[PDB]
Amino acid sequence: KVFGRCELAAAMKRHGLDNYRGYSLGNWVCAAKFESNFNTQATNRNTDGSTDYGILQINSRWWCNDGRTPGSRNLCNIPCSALLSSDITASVNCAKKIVSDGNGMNAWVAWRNRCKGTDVQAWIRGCRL
Ligand SMILES: [Cl-]
Ligand SMILES: [Cl-]
Ligand SMILES: [Cl-]
Ligand SMILES: [Yb+3]
Ligand SMILES: [Yb+3]
Ligand SMILES: [Yb+3]
Repeated sequence: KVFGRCELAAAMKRHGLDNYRGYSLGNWVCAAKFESNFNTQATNRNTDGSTDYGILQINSRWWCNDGRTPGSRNLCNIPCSALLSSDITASVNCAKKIVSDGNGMNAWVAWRNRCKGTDVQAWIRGCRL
């Protein structure tokens, strides 16, 4: 599923990401934009041989199981394919764990490089919430 900007903001809010670990909704929407372009089906191979899955590009080395990533820990206890669903519950649940790991949203390098410190409120501008 390719979400609209405000549609995803609404879905993230409904699943409790708004201000989760202190990160406003716009931070999460901005992260999703640059990680997946709001596309739940996004997958991208990493240089270490792991793969990133879903709207928040969650990796198969630490977080989900894809069956092809040596060293897999599957800390979210989910198949990586569940992170591709039109329902974002699995991605959200796992992102809550990731952002709690100690470095906050810096765990998403695209967030650090492209969202951190910017006017992230712009991402939810005009949305009914
Ligand atoms: Cl957009
Ligand atoms: Cl915001
Ligand atoms: Cl933090
Ligand atoms: Yb990546
Ligand atoms: Yb860690
Ligand atoms: Yb409201």
